[PDB]
Amino acid sequence: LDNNVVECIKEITESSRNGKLVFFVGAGVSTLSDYPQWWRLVDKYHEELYGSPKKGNYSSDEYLRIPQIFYNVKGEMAFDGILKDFFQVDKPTNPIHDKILAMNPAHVITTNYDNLIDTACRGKYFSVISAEEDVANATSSRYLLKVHGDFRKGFKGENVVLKEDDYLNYDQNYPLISNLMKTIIATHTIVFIGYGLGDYNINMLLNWVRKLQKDSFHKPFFIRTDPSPIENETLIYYENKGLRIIDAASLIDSNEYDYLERYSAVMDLLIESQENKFITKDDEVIDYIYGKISPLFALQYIRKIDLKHVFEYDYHFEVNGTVVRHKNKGFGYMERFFELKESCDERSKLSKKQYERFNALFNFFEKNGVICMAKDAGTLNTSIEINSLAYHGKYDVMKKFIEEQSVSIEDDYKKAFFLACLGRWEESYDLYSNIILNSIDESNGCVYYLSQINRYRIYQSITQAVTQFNGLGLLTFGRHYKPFTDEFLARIEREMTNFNIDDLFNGMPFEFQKKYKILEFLSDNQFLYDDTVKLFELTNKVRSEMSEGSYSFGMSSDIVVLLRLYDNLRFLYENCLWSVSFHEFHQYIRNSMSLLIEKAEYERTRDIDELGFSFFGKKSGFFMEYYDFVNISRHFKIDDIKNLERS
Amino acid sequence: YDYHFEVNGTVVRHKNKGFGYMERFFELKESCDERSKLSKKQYERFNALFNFFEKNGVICMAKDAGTLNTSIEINSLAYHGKYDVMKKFIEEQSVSIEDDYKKAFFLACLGRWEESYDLYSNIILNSIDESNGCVYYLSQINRYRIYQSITQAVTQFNGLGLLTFGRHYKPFTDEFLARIEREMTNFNIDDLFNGMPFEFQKKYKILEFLSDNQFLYDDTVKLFELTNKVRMSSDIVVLLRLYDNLRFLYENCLWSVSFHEFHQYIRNSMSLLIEKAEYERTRDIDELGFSFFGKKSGFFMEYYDFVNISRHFKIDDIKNLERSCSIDKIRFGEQEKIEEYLVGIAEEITKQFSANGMNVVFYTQFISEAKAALYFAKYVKLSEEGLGKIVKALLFYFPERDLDIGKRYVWLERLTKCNELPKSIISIIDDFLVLQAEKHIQNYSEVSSNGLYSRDYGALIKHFEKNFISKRLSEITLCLTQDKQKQIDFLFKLLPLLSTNAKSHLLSFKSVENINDLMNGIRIGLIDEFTPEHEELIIEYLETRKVNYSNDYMSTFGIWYFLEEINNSKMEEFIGMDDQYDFFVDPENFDYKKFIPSWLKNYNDKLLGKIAGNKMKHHVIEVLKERVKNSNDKRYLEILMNYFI
Amino acid sequence: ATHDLVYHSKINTFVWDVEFDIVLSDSKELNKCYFVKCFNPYRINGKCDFAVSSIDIFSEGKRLLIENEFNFKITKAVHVATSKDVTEIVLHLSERISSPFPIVKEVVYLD
Repeated sequence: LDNNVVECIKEITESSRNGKLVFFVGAGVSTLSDYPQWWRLVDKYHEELYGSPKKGNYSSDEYLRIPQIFYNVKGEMAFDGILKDFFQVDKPTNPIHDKILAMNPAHVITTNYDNLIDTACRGKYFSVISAEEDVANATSSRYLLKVHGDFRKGFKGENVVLKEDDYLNYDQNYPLISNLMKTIIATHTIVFIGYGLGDYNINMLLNWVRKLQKDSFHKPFFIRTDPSPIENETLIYYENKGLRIIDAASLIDSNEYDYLERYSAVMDLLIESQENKFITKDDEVIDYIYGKISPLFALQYIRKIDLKHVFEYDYHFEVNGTVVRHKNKGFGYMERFFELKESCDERSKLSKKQYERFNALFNFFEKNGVICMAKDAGTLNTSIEINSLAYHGKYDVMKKFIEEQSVSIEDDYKKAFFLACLGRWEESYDLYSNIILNSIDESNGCVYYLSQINRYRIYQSITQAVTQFNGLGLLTFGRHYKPFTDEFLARIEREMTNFNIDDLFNGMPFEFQKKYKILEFLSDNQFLYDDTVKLFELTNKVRSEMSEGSYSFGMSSDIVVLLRLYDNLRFLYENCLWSVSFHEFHQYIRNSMSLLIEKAEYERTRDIDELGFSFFGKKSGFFMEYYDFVNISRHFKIDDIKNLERS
Repeated sequence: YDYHFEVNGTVVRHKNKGFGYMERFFELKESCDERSKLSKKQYERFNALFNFFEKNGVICMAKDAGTLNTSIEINSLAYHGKYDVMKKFIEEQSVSIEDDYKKAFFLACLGRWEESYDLYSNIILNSIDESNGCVYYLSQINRYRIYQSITQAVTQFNGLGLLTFGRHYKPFTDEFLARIEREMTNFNIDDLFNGMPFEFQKKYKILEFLSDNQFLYDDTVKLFELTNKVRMSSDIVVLLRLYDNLRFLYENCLWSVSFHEFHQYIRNSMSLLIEKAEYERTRDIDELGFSFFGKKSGFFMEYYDFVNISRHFKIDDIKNLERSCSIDKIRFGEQEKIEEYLVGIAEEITKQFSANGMNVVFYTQFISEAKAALYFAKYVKLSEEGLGKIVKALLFYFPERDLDIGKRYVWLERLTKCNELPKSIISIIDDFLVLQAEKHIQNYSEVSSNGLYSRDYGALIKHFEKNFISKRLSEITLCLTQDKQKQIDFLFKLLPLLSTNAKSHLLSFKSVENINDLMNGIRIGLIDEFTPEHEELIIEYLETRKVNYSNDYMSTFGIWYFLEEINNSKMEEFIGMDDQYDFFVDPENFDYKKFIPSWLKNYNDKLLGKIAGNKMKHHVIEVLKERVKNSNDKRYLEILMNYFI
Repeated sequence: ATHDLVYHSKINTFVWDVEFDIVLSDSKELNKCYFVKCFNPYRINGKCDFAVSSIDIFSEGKRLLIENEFNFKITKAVHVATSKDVTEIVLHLSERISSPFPIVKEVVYLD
């Protein structure tokens, strides 16, 4: 297809996915369902007025003048009588209505006075506005704007806009509806349908648009469905007027008198194109992957388990470092990326910017630990490491760091986290508040969200500690001195009296809600749900293998748990989050380490591998390194270690 | 967040900085003179509020606690499995919208998913007006869940392989299918709530979580409090939380109760609760005393716990729970309602088998519950008629594609652990054995999974009643001729249940003519006696083997002589060929250095008891002590555990 | 291909997806078949019984009666996953253990 058509379809798909798509339904769509047209009504009026009709005398202004003459001469009763005679019948819905509703439009603007679009919503709730009083009394935030006053209240001629008198005083009689339509056009992305290029409404819209600034609005999309393909001069002239035309007869060949097929072809292409990604060459795939991944560059480390949420369940990212296709119906972009990785010659097939983007993607993916696909996987081995002084507990080093002078916002974030781990929670809250206030100048906002989460967690911890101290202060302390000031607590209570953590993510800009989708899990216990359940299941397996006396000579099933454990720790200790100070995390770490130690002890002793299977099955072994000792010391109690030593 | 409602039924003030309205309301509820202080309509409002609060089990504050009953009652027919009642209730013409909602939920539960989808579409069409948008929202959610379940069932079930049938009995035709995809081409469930009227979003905020993919993360995370090893508690509050979630999800007729996440949550919670109870019991007996607490665990289990275990647990999970968290030392609660549940499910399965109306979508869901319930019924004691009914249902009308003869035998043996065998179910087993005998008349051979067959049943019968003779099988085998070969083998497999005349009729066919023929006869134990002719045959076999000087055959005769089955000292002269032969022929002169305790792993209970009572004892006890001190194996530990000390 | 095998110490054998082309004595050829073991310590019968576990041989998926079980001439063992000759593994793992049936396809526990 044409490049410009592809670009227009891509923009329409993006607008629909973002929820900013509105449809301007014309009168041809209603005609498709054999609804009576206006020329039939004007012919009936002409027959009633004079006595005989004539085809020659029928222009654009005649359609608006003849009903006006009929109203002025015959009166009002006859006008509504004819309208009721020709408009009382009811007609079935059209497949085009269902196709256009399946595109998920935010609002629907129509200039019809019918109910076919109304009855098409299938199970969707839309607020109908057709009079002036209905604008204020809307029940929802989704608008079905019938501009010309449908027949809901009756069949009288005063509720519609048909004659020349109603057209002339339209702006005076209907200010709110016109203003609402204008602002809806201004904000959302609007696609016309079922309209002739010479229609009165389109010309009025173009005339109004010409008053605006050059770059203060987006160009509305138009769909043309006529038997004759559009001429070059007309297309250029209408494009220069600020309206982007998509032709239908040009794409699909059909006869003169067929109308449903062009509409259906265009709408089917629009519906199919949304889930399809138009990537064919290496440049497009690399650009798409960069667009998906680059927002994650702000964070130091990302865990592999939730990476599948970025790609919308299109690829299962195994914990060990392999990826598996799950629901990628379209092109296998991961396959192409790994093929580009495995061959250095094809790296010359991209431009310099694409080459540097590929280099950055290589750096990021190697840092996160993604290696290759399951088929290409061999005997890969992965080590672990942590780059935070807080984890290692070098307290003098962090004290010296906090003595240093701040140089940037991220450095202040690191200082705040390090100081919070130092127990000086008042200064930690003060520094977090200063960071939030000073982070107004930003381009991403991730630091703001993380600092707000940390501030809320610190407030909760302070409240819990001040409540809990009095309980044990009588016996294990005796002194009963609260290390806090009432002024600080009062200010804390006043400041956090209305901060709702549930809807903090919903209030963030749409860009943040689209890019940083995973970070939502940090607002609650959800980010611990995807791991804990797995652990439980694995436990129910391992003990089942322990009581039956079975010795598997292959890979040990506990490895997954270990990897996940370390993964979580890294993601919670390299991004400087306060969630590492909770109780659920401590319990989870204790359970994981206990299961690992029990499995290692059980597999330490063997019967047949020593004498019968000594020629193979040697890979069994459990090193206990510095990280395991740190994890045990941090997240264990005396009784738990006593139970471990007993068992 | 002004008040926190503790699940025992109490309220506490945490984050309210204004007037204590809840305290005033409960003060009005307490006293009676405060009435007539309201302008009529407020009295009606207070009456309605009091009724609603009493229905939901909210009573007083924390300071006014007067002990809590915490009785849990679920009044939904779908939970108790009263399938006939709901099937009858579906037929009657509806009156109100909520009646159609309940009918649609019942249809979805029963497996008629096309009718449920149509009913949900009709409901969402009709109930678009009014201020009762809650029904519209719930119907939307249920319709989406039904569509997801239909697609998942088609993808996993339709295609992808199935050995139960050649074709899937058309799980929804291609007319009903490929139409939902048109109606749900780009359906999005995340924006369903946001598109609602602002009054709906203001009022029914608490329903928002129904539109999320995962809505049970908080309880799963909070389950971690049950694995603490540190010495109301946590188990009680966890149990009421589970009960509350179950009641809310079932009473409101929500389909999300039939998904994987809910089943996983129930399994995890129940398993953790049982493990914690067992650990607490074992620590209590370890640290204080043996029988001070009445040798009874504190986890008294009742109707609802049994229902949840039967419905939400697979066979493997129940097996793991039994293996690691032995239940025989904790008693059951209600028995009449459990027996009613068991007889009802037996009636349901017999109706499903008899009427041939096997809805595959419903059958797949129902058979797992049936299997789990019949497996777990071992710990419950039942009446005579109920036991007979369930035994008849399990043996007769249970589908063959799921339980073979061996699995059915395992289920039956587990059933009669604490109920024994009266005459009625013995006669039922006889009707099965004769029925099997008939099915035998042909190119038909029985297929089993664990390697157990019909003869085991007879053995069990002969174990529980040694003076039984079946007239029907005797008459069947009396007219039996020698043209057939497989059926006569079946009768030899069931030899001891036949009358004397039938015994002679079959014994004539028995003809020892070769040592391998003797082996074949003794595998099924046809020749229980040891005639001198058989002894001479064994003598010549051993002589040929000795003069001849792979597999092992001498072991059987070694066991037989060590079991005093051979009352003749003849084979003592055959030594020097293999170790165990001399071990079980000459225990005094056997060289114990060549001994390997691996043989102890293939010795049954009777042989182990026999060798335990013979003095040989200290040599084997020493070598197995060395084995256990070298490697900590459970088999040697158990062998020392129950027999040799 | 050695990752799938598992050693069971309750009955002291091995479980591994494998298929046996055993040959019976007296020039009797048997096609591909596999072993099945069941562990049942709670037996009912007495006197004549001398074992605790039941061993069956399944041929092409249908049971076969045993008349003379003395086919101690190895087998053309193949790992049916990708059709790998693992006969060497079986033959030099058999004599290292005293179990008459070192390799069993699946085992079943009836404890």
